[PDB]
Amino acid sequence: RTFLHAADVVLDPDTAHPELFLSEDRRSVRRGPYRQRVPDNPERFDSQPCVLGRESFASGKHYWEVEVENVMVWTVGVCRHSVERKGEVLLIPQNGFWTLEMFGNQYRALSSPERILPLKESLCRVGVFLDYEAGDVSFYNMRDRSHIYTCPRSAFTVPVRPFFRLGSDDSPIFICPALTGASGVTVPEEGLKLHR
Amino acid sequence: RTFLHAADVVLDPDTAHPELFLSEDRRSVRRGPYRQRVPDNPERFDSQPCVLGRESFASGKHYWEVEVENVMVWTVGVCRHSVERKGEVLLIPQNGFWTLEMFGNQYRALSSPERILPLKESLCRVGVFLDYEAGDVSFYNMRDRSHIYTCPRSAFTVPVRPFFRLGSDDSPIFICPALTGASGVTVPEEGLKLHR
Repeated sequence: RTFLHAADVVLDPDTAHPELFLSEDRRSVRRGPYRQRVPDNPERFDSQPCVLGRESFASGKHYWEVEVENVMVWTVGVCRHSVERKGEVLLIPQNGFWTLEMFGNQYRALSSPERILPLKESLCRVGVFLDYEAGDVSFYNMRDRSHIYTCPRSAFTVPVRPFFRLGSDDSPIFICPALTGASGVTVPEEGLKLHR
Repeated sequence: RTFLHAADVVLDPDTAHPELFLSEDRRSVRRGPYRQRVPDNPERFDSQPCVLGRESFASGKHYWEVEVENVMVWTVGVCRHSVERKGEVLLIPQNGFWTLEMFGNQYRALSSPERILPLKESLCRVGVFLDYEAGDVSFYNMRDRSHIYTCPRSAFTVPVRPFFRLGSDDSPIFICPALTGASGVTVPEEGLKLHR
């Protein structure tokens, strides 16, 4: 009904700019040392170093969490599933992108230089919040679950997807899997202790 | 279903032991210096300093996060709606309690001295995860989202509720509200910034 979903987000290799290298579990990405031999399929970002989450939301409330520790240049947010991928695209609401980025050591709303977020501190884990019907894309510091930014209310119209950009060469972006408990694992007599 | 519910947990004042002091919003609680004049009612813990979440779960996957910073004696987890409220009840699976506790500077699963969890760090934010159909009650350290413990799988049989015990009169426990983005707040055309 009106439940918040803690979404499980896996990256889509068919959308990934060729400089982006996906982990084997597809839950993390790093900008690697060249341009992989990947087809220029129409869902692939060919210029902007971007990748989408595979999952798409068409209603209700969803959030997921992104680890960005030791990444200089990154973008997180939501996009229309059908946004333009090809050429020097503007990552702004008008083209169906709702984003937070780190650029020149600052936090910037809607990939804009006229929107600095004067955060007192460094973000390690970012929460990306979507209320589909409310037109709401919001961002959180998951250190203390403090609000960072809500994008201007937009009607989404079509399904939306998790959006990512990795500018820097420096460290991976990790998408935090949704908690699963012991799902699919043996729980012995004393319980399952410190699973990894 | 298949999706993880980020539950919004508010404490039920009718369950709360008389030495428990709830916040106005009922989203935090402390053990106070005296017994409050609260109606007797069958739902009230009368001997153990416990309180339940208002909402019960009969199906699906749910989780919520609890802040226990500077709380020396605490229990979090899940219990059957119908657990014994009156008298000294052992907080064990047999009596419908699935818990993690801090006790004598030690972490113990199932309120048992034979279930000591050898953690390297002091817990501050604890995730409580429920998979009703799987019989799964799991605990997470929400600093790094790392697994602490899954109880031996149990047939819940009846609806279950968030369970809390607060033994020490030092610090409140806080139940982290579900993220809501800009719900009930005007988003300016500039978008909403560091909401507090």
